Amino acid sequence: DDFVAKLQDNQRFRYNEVMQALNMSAALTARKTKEFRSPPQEQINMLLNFKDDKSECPCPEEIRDQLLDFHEDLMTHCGIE
Amino acid sequence: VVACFRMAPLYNLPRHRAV
Repeated sequence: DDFVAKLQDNQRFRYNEVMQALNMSAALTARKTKEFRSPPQEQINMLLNFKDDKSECPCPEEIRDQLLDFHEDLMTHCGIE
Repeated sequence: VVACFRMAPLYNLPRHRAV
């Protein structure tokens, strides 16, 4: 619940800044906005690509840390770690 | 490509669908 709330807020903010910066960079706009142009399942797939390296994921570090901490706790609960 | 541009991003979906 909370993780997706934060992700949605961050994606809205990044879309707003891309819309602000398209006038400076119209050429960059296409593959900047491809993420918003992608279907929602593929959007969440791109946003969930920071498990190992893969910095192309637009997700910020302050949300990556939340997901990694919860994943560590889940692995500990499952006894895998 | 106007429809492809305006197609709803993840932040427009209801919270439960995105969850």
